[PDB]
Amino acid sequence: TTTLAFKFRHGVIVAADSRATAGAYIASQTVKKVIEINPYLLGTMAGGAADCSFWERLLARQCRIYELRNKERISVAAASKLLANMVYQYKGMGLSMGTMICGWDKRGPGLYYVDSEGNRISGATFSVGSGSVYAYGVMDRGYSYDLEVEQAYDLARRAIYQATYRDAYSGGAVNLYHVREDGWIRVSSDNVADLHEKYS
Amino acid sequence: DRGVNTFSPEGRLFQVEYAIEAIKLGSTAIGIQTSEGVCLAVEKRITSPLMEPSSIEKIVEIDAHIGCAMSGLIADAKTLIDKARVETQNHWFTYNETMTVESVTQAVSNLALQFGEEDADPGAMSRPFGVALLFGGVDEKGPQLFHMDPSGTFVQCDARAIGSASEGAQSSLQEVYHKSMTLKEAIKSSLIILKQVMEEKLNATNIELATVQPGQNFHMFTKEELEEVIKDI
Amino acid sequence: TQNPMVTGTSVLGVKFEGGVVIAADMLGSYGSLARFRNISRIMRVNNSTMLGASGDYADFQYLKQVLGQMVIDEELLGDGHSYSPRAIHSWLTRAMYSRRSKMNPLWNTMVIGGYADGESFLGYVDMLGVAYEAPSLATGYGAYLAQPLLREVLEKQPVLSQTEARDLVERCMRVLYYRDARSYNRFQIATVTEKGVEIEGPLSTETNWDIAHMIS
Amino acid sequence: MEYLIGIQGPDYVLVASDRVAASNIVQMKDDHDKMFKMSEKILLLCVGEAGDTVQFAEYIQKNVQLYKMRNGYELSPTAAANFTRRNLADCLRSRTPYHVNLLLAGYDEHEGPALYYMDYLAALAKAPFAAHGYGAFLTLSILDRYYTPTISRERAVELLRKCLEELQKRFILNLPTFSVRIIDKNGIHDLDNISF
Amino acid sequence: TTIMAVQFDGGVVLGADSRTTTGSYIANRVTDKLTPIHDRIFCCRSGSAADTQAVADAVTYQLGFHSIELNEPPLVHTAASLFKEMCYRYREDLMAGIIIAGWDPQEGGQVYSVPMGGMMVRQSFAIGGSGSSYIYGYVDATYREGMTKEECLQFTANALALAMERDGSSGGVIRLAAIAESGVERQVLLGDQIPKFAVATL
Amino acid sequence: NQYDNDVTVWSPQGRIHQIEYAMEAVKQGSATVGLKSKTHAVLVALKRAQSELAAHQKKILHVDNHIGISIAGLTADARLLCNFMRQECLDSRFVFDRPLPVSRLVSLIGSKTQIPTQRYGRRPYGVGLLIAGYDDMGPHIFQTCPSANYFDCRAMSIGARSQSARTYLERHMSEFMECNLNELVKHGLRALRETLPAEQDLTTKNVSIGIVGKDLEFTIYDDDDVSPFLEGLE
Amino acid sequence: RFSPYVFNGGTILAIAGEDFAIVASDTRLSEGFSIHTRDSPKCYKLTDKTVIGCSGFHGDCLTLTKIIEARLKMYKHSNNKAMTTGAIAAMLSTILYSRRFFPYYVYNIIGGLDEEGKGAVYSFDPVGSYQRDSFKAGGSASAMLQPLLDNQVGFKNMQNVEHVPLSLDRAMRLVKDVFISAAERDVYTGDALRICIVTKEGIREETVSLRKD
Amino acid sequence: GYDLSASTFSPDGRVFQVEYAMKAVENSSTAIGIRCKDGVVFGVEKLVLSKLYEEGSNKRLFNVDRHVGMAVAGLLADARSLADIAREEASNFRSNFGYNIPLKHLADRVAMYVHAYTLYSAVRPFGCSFMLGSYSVNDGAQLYMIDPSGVSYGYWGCAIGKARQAAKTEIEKLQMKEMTCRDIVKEVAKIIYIVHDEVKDKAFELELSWVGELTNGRHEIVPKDIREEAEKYAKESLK
Amino acid sequence: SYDRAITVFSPDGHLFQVEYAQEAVKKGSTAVGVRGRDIVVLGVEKKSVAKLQDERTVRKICALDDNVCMAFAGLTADARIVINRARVECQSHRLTVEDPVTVEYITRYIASLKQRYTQSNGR
Ligand SMILES: *[C@@](O)([C@H](CC(C)C)NC(=O)[C@H](CO)NC(=O)CCCCC(C)C)[C@@](C)(O)CO
Ligand SMILES: *[C@@](O)([C@H](CC(C)C)NC(=O)[C@H](CO)NC(=O)CCCCC(C)C)[C@@](C)(O)CO
Ligand SMILES: [Cl-]
Ligand SMILES: [Cl-]
Ligand SMILES: [Cl-]
Ligand SMILES: [Cl-]
Ligand SMILES: [Cl-]
Ligand SMILES: [Cl-]
Ligand SMILES: [Cl-]
Ligand SMILES: [Cl-]
Ligand SMILES: [Cl-]
Ligand SMILES: [Cl-]
Ligand SMILES: [Cl-]
Ligand SMILES: [Cl-]
Ligand SMILES: [Cl-]
Ligand SMILES: [Cl-]
Ligand SMILES: [Cl-]
Ligand SMILES: [Cl-]
Ligand SMILES: [Cl-]
Ligand SMILES: [Cl-]
Ligand SMILES: [K+]
Ligand SMILES: [K+]
Ligand SMILES: [Mg+2]
Ligand SMILES: [Mg+2]
Ligand SMILES: [Mg+2]
Repeated sequence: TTTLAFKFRHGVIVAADSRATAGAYIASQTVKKVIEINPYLLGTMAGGAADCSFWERLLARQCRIYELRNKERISVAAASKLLANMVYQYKGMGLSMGTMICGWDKRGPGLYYVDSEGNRISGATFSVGSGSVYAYGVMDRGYSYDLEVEQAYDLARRAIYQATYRDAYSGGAVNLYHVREDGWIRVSSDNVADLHEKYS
Repeated sequence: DRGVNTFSPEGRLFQVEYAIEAIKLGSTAIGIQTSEGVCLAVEKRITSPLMEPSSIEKIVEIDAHIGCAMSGLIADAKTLIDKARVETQNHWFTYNETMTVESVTQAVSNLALQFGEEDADPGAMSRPFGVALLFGGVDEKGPQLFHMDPSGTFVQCDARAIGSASEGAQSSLQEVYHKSMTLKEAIKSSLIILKQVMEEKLNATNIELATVQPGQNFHMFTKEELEEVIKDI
Repeated sequence: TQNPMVTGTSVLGVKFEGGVVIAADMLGSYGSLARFRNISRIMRVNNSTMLGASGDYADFQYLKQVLGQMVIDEELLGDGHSYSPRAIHSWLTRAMYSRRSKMNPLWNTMVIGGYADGESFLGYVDMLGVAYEAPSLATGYGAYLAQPLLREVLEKQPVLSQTEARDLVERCMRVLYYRDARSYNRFQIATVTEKGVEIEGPLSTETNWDIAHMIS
Repeated sequence: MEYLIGIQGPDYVLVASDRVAASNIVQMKDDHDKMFKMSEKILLLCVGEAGDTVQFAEYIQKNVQLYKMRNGYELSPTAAANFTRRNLADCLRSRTPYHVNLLLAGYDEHEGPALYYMDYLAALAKAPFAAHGYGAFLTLSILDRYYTPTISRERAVELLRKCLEELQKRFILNLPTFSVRIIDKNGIHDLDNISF
Repeated sequence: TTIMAVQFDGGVVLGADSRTTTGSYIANRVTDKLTPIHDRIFCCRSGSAADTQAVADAVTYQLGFHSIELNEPPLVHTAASLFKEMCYRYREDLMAGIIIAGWDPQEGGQVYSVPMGGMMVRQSFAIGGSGSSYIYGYVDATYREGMTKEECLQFTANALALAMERDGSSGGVIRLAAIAESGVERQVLLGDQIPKFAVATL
Repeated sequence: NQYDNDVTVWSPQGRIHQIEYAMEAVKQGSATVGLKSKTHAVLVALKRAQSELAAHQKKILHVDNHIGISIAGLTADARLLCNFMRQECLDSRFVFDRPLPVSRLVSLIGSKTQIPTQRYGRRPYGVGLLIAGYDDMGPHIFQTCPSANYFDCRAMSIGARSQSARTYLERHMSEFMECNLNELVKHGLRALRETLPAEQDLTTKNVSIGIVGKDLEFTIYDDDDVSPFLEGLE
Repeated sequence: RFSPYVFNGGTILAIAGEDFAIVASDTRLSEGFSIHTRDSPKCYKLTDKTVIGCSGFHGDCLTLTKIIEARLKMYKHSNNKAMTTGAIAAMLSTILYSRRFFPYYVYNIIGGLDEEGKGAVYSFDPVGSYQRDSFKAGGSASAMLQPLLDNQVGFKNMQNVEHVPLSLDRAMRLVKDVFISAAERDVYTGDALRICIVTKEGIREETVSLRKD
Repeated sequence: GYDLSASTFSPDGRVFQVEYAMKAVENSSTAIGIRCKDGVVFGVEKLVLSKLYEEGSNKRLFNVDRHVGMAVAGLLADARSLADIAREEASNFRSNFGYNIPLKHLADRVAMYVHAYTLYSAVRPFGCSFMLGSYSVNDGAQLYMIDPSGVSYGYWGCAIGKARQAAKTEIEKLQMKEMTCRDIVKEVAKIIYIVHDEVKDKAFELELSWVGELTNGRHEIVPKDIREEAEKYAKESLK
Repeated sequence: SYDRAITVFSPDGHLFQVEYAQEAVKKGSTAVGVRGRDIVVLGVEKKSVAKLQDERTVRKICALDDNVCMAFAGLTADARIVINRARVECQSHRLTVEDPVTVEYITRYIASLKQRYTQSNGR
């Protein structure tokens, strides 16, 4: 798995590969690792697939209850905190989860890293998963808060691509999302084999 | 004085009968089911011009496809509404599908006779809920309106009024309802009826109105949209 | 049971036209010691059903107590319904699975035989809740030494007579006595038909030791 | 890996903490804050195991704030330190121990400045200066060498900077920036980050 | 430990060595391992001294109460069942190999084994404890159907003496008990009274 | 009077007024009829509608493939008891892989419903059931009461004006065992129709039907699906 | 160390068509180096529109299928309609996760019709991770089956071929071929192949003989 | 008032709630038991309150263990609850002690459970009386009766319900110590017909069961043909 | 534990305990609130005067959190329980949401606490 996200002038970019593995067996090349929590909030999945899917689906349930009870959208801070408080109780029991909670609320673009070890942190850019080290290198050398929208899409796509190249455990397709002030949009799905053709 | 689970000689639970009488102290609410959607309309019953009318909420969203109108002891309705919300979200979580209006109503109705003072937990429910509810929504059966009262009896209705003037309002509903009636006709009819039965002069701030349609999610009418419908009425 | 103590070896079973036969030796071993040499490892459950158990004998006695009491409870009602062999096999699967899932197994492998409504029933349940049905079964070393002979006969002739099934079981018991170091040459044969359940024993196989003089 | 330091002078306490959140071989955040405001004149600096650190500190913080709301006035630094200690020690042998190391800095109207050191076992010590983390091994002797009890706040910031420069020179970890705050009669003040 | 019991027509004979060990130290050289559970029901104890004492005390209590309630002497089979229930239920926490023997008016002399693990089986005669390994052959060759009380006592004393000679973990004196309708007769064989069989010198 | 508020208080005549009062809840429900032949068990129920614009209350409920019920009395008590029945049936299939015999399920109801009649501050169940089932002993109709008593029936009716239905069923019960399914359901409908005011008739809006038998899992017929059974009451 | 698990073998397969689903499995039940029985299918009918294939630890397969059966009836009782294929899949995910810390040692594949009448396949890991697939192999020989299906149904690594819709007849031929190939190499796969075909008309059954060694 | 709780004595030392429960038994139709040379026979006058009921409905005779029958009068839901208590007690006894519960001990254990419901405002007394019958070679024939107060005694002959006294006076005419179960069934049927008030309650079924040497110590329904012969004998004897 | 049903319905749909609780409020000191444009004001009557009272110790206006306060009328001991419960809840909200409560949030909380004490055994 490789997933990344970053905040910039025009919101937050979110991207992932689509591979799943069981040991060295490739179990799938078509996994959706970006989950739609609501129309203005996405979660990303790295680590144990059942663990990420279950706990992010439960997060989605809780955010929706919150919205019905309070008559307003949950903030990115509060959503990431709910997730952290849920998993904290299970530390040491073998959950494996690394997620980015990505939205736009009253404080503007929002991005939090949350994991099964108990970490919860806000920041400008993150990458998570076995391929993250490779994605960080390319993302870091191209990132700017003032990236134009199309340049931001190019960077995210290229960083995941390069991770799929070096990391045996990442591959398939690169799926890209953009969180904007009025909601997230799905921007593209590009098979890594087609990107290979293009970048050479 | 007798216990809360005592039957009368006619085979009714005193507490439930008394809770049903509390519904008559509530403001009037109306529900109408058409093939184009359901509408819910309720009298706010403003008691001072200093009160903020938007703080009276007698129609609530349960989920995107389900609304609920209430009458009686409104504070009692909060735990029922929250149970409805939690149940529809649980059903979504578990089954990845929307819960039917009938199923939501059933889940809530199973709370109804769960009161008493020597079966249950250290401070469980001491009495029934003094509330009646209209659940209006859309599922794969199409548009649907269900009524529930403090006995835990629930039933589908084509049109139904509850609260103080429900006799009255129910009679006018028999007169105007027809199976092929449009939603816009149903909306007008329910405001005409509220207008008759209300003690105050009806206007765009002392009523609430909501719809659910096959196309479209739960929608509370704004002041401006109520004013438009009020012109004809 | 975490650690089995007195144990029984193989149980065999085979379907025949009009019934089922099961067989088991009469030995409770304590490690290698042939300690209790006259114990029955077969239970009549009710008129249509019988059970044979390998593994821990105390755990078998517990199951016999529980299952015996369940049949009695049912007979008290006098209502025209009885547990079928399939129902008893189902119950047993649940009980073993449940005890496995508490990390406290009943340390047994069982063979349930029955006859009800014109159909022979033969089912297996192990200590983990692995259960299935088949035309012949054999637990323990019987799975290696007896089951190959049972299945080879059944392939040439899937429908056996009672006397053919009985002779085949005796041949398997002989092999087990030759080759299983926890076996014993005193066994019971139980049969279920239309008429009910009959348990015969103590029985012995003839043996041949001519090969003792064929070494030089 | 996490560094905390405190230096108490005559009428103030100066504190600093690194701003790195790390994971495996990478810094994942370079502007991390390890300080928690408990009250107008109290900071709790908390490091240790992920999850435990924030969970523990925020629980203490909410309860210190609750005490204020219930009573109309704040806990003293010393009372807050002992409260913190009671909670940590009570959890030590429970099903939910918290693996955290702390400094508590404060200023009391009547007692003046205070700096308290606590380890994960919940031993509590008052000190004129202190530090936590592997970086403490390289900086405590620099503090022993140059600290005096009448040290002015300027010189405390210079002394602090000597410690932080020593980590740049000699420590194997990349800790390039630090949060710095001071507490005195007028509350908690943010100073400029010290960065390399 | 070596323990033994034998059925005859009208009663039972029980026997035990008298050695309690920790490792290879003898903590009691004259232990009484035959404990009365009711007027005509005894148990022979092997395994953990703590466990078998606790269990025997508990069964004595249960059987006593049961007996007063029914207003009748208890069945030997009932005593064995109570041992079995406790030894089976707590099989993971006990180290107990028990023989229950006695007399009742309904079934006469009876011997039951409750070995470790908590199974229960009636037998003509039973042996247990670690020393019993060394006398399986002896008892199998010497047992005869229809032995008198006096023959059961000799058979028991002989078996126990042989076990005690070979098993480091058994020894001391031989305690015997005979139980019948008329009551319980206990005795001790010591020193020169213990049956003797030469060491086979050249 | 001093004897009628607590289910734990015997009257000086050896009666328990709270149980008798609970039975009035069933006598005031809308009528339902149950009957059987050699091969099928049928339930027929009149549904009461609050207003002209209400659906009509469900009266017939699925319990398992081989068992269904018709209710009279407090609806919330009916659901609680129906959920207990469903769970007992599921348990039996889970454990034994076979249907729970109908007479055993009814025993479980008797035992469950008796308990609150003997404890202070509890109340009887205010519901009566007709139970239709099919098992190895053939078709069954059972009746359960708030007293926790139950009855094995050739046919039965409970609820308002059910005396008329019972009189019809006695009159024709020698015919039931040999009836084909259509004949048997017709008999159920004619019995139920005796409970109605002279003006009013059986319609597709007010009749609900439940059927189970040798070849047929428990099935509920409502609205347009009852029309085949109502036409030819000739 | 009592182990509460044992591996009992079994290979499963499901394929989604435009108006059909196939679910297939071998019928061998094994343990260690032995065969328990040659006639133990791994497919279970859930509704008229949905079949589930289960392999792994047989004790868990049996338990889990009985749980699913009870839950389908509970749903039908509370909601007044049969569970859809998608809703069964979502529910199974939660049942598996409820044993996250003592898992069901079961590989599950659901095959059925979705609400538009189209073929649907859902595949699961033991703790309830799942997704919709076009086709999927599971169990003992899955690594042997999956690549050929990738190639022949997915058209992967092929140039100059029309991506035509999968006919039932070709899907059937593929299913038999891959199990025959698996029976050559996986010691656990053998005896017979059981195939269930789900269409709007119902569920029908074919069986094909495999090698018995 | 002094009669509302089983935890309140009246000024004369009575517990009226227990007396009221006894009145429920005394309103019920009659059940009898008779011990004889080789067993125990039970008979019940079972009032048929509707012709719509199946033959067999609302049995008042139960098997509580394979060797133990139970015959009841009073509130039938209470009686069934007690039969379940008796069954659990017999089952638990077999599990714990390893043999069939002796009748007397079973009677005493269930009687103490009945008795526990006569002390408290929290619960009410059982509205039922019941007989327990068994036979074995070792213990012979035994017949016990237990009432709502929890008193338990053994009997040669016993009757409960509304024609109790009339039944007892007929039972006293039999030399039951010297008769067999096969002889006694006819006399049980006869006595039920005698005490049945054919004017006041119109229709009844005779229910018969027995346990004895002839059933090998198993409690069983009397076979249909023997019941019909006993009824025919009883009816013609009424003449 | 004491499980008596205390608040029950009476004929005509009344909850008498609740009506009697409202009588308690009506005998409390007057309290008034006005919502300004960018200020909010609370004022309350009296209660006793009494020269020997320490004034600080009997205020009827109370901070719940930094951005929320309340006044009450009725039983002052009861009010102290409600106030402390609401103060705890304001700190949970900050803890789990990282924003201060809205006034409506804490109101809704206090109201549902009150509602629960009209429908729970023993209270
Ligand atoms: C990813 O972290 C990936 C993310 C996940 C959301 C798909 N994780 C996995 O693939 C994990 C790695 O162990 N695999 C599973 O949870 C089991 C998946 C299905 C197995 C079959 C038996 C159905 C990466 C980097 O680990 C992917 O390689
Ligand atoms: C016996 O089994 C004997 C029987 C016992 C009931 C007296 N068992 C023992 O002596 C056992 C060890 O097996 N010893 C104890 O339980 C220790 C008691 C005292 C402990 C302290 C001294 C530490 C034989 C064969 O084991 C006797 O050797
Ligand atoms: Cl994809
Ligand atoms: Cl919430
Ligand atoms: Cl952060
Ligand atoms: Cl990963
Ligand atoms: Cl109303
Ligand atoms: Cl033996
Ligand atoms: Cl047997
Ligand atoms: Cl000892
Ligand atoms: Cl042993
Ligand atoms: Cl032993
Ligand atoms: Cl020993
Ligand atoms: Cl010694
Ligand atoms: Cl009704
Ligand atoms: Cl009702
Ligand atoms: Cl009744
Ligand atoms: Cl009725
Ligand atoms: Cl009487
Ligand atoms: Cl509360
Ligand atoms: K020795
Ligand atoms: K193979
Ligand atoms: Mg921890
Ligand atoms: Mg111990
Ligand atoms: Mg082979």
